[PDB]
Amino acid sequence: DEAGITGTWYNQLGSTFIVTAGADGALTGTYESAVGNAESRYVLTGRYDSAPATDGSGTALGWTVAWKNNYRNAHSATTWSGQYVGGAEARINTQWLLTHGTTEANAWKSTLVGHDTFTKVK
Amino acid sequence: DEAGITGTWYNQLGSTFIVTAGADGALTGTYESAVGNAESRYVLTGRYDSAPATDGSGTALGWTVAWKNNYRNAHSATTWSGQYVGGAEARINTQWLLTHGTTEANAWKSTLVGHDTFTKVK
Amino acid sequence: DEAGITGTWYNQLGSTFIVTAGADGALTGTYESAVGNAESRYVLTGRYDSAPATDGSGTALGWTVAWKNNYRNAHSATTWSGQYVGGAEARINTQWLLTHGTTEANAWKSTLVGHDTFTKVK
Amino acid sequence: DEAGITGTWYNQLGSTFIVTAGADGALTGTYESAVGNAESRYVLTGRYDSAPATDGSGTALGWTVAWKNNYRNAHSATTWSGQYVGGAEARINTQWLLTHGTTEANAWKSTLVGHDTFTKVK
Ligand SMILES: [Cl-]
Ligand SMILES: [Cl-]
Ligand SMILES: [Cl-]
Ligand SMILES: [Cl-]
Ligand SMILES: [Cl-]
Ligand SMILES: [Cl-]
Ligand SMILES: [Cl-]
Ligand SMILES: [Cl-]
Ligand SMILES: [Cl-]
Ligand SMILES: [Cl-]
Ligand SMILES: [Cl-]
Ligand SMILES: [Cl-]
Ligand SMILES: [Cl-]
Ligand SMILES: [Cl-]
Ligand SMILES: [Cl-]
Ligand SMILES: [Cl-]
Ligand SMILES: [Rh+]
Ligand SMILES: [Rh+]
Ligand SMILES: [Rh+]
Ligand SMILES: [Rh+]
Repeated sequence: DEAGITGTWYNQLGSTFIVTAGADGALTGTYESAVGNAESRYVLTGRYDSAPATDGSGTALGWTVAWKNNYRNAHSATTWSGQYVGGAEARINTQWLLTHGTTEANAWKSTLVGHDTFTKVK
Repeated sequence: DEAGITGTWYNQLGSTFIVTAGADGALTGTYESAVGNAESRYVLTGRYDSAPATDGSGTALGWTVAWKNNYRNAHSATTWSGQYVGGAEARINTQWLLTHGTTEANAWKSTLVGHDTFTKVK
Repeated sequence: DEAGITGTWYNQLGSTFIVTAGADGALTGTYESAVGNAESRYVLTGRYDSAPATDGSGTALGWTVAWKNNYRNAHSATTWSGQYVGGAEARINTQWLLTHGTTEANAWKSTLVGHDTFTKVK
Repeated sequence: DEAGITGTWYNQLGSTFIVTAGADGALTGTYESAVGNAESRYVLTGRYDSAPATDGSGTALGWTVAWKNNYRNAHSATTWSGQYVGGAEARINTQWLLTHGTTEANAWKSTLVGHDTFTKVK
């Protein structure tokens, strides 16, 4: 799945996800969000199962983006957890956690949860 | 917070989290889970806000572990999203998503959610 | 939105969600899951904002199902949290938490997280 | 566990959770949050497994609060999903989803995720 994961992905929000999969299980690339306190590209890093089950199952993976680059700092970090599914319509189905740096008093409202679906098209 | 994040962390389950923070916002190290289908150390990678807010707020961060090493493969990947809080009792408060590689029929039950608290002690 | 919420809903899994909305904000009805350790109808209860914002926003709501009826007991309970969106294609977009009764040793893996979208059609 | 669940609970934020458990699996009561856009008591409803496993496991449960009462309307709703654990130090361990009514453009940032622990004391 190293070949299938590597490339440019887009989600339902119009965000752009460019990633290279290493043979070891490494994930490296850049993320560009279409929404939120974000501008241009952001460094991402993550991991994936380099030897997934051969019974029609998807490939587990995850990656992190800290929302600080040369243009902005949203003092937050998102992690995507999900699986890559190959085939004619390859997808990456994820759920995500967005944690914002806060004081201890505001910790209870520091984390957003959501889900993205990434496709190779559009 | 580069100095404060770098080092060995332990959670409420007795898991061991060893990480090096780069000046750029990079996170690299190894994870050892005390529970689940896991044995010995696993490669982790992640990101953190290298220039957090200076108003008593915590530092946002996240990291990924794919549960495959030389000993086992749980065909799953966990991402931790949360914040680092410094001070006399430094903590890393996280919430996590554990996605298991599954078929499309079993996708609905592929992801576990939970929370860990990491301390420098014990 | 009392009229719009009341009725039969279906999700992406083919589950059936029948609910009555009270003028007070009450939600009552039955749930039938197409997947998992579940059979026939299950009692649901929940709440919704009976006076939502009039600026094109959705109506916040939530409901609980304990997976015990006269046929089975999965020793688990799901809560859906999300919003109702009206219009020609009325939807209920949710995220859910499925907690399974476990021992303290297995608490870390007791909770599933996911998302459902409910429509009036199909 | 009907007797054990029924009563007044408090969480780590100092919120107050008063609930009556029905023999059928029903949960009814009021919630008072110590934080957020909330004031005084709010109606809650939920479900619990009335016949849990007798192997030292906890009792699965869930409840919903829509944050509208006679004093305020935060146009949001929280659902708690978790388990009740009996014994000398009875607890209710939960994870929660807080959905805010939003426009379709802001849907991605509509839901907060967190966790509360409820005890009978303090
Ligand atoms: Cl925006
Ligand atoms: Cl802008
Ligand atoms: Cl295998
Ligand atoms: Cl940087
Ligand atoms: Cl185990
Ligand atoms: Cl073992
Ligand atoms: Cl700042
Ligand atoms: Cl490897
Ligand atoms: Cl099934
Ligand atoms: Cl069956
Ligand atoms: Cl309003
Ligand atoms: Cl019953
Ligand atoms: Cl507040
Ligand atoms: Cl106030
Ligand atoms: Cl049983
Ligand atoms: Cl009301
Ligand atoms: Rh969706
Ligand atoms: Rh906890
Ligand atoms: Rh989806
Ligand atoms: Rh906690």
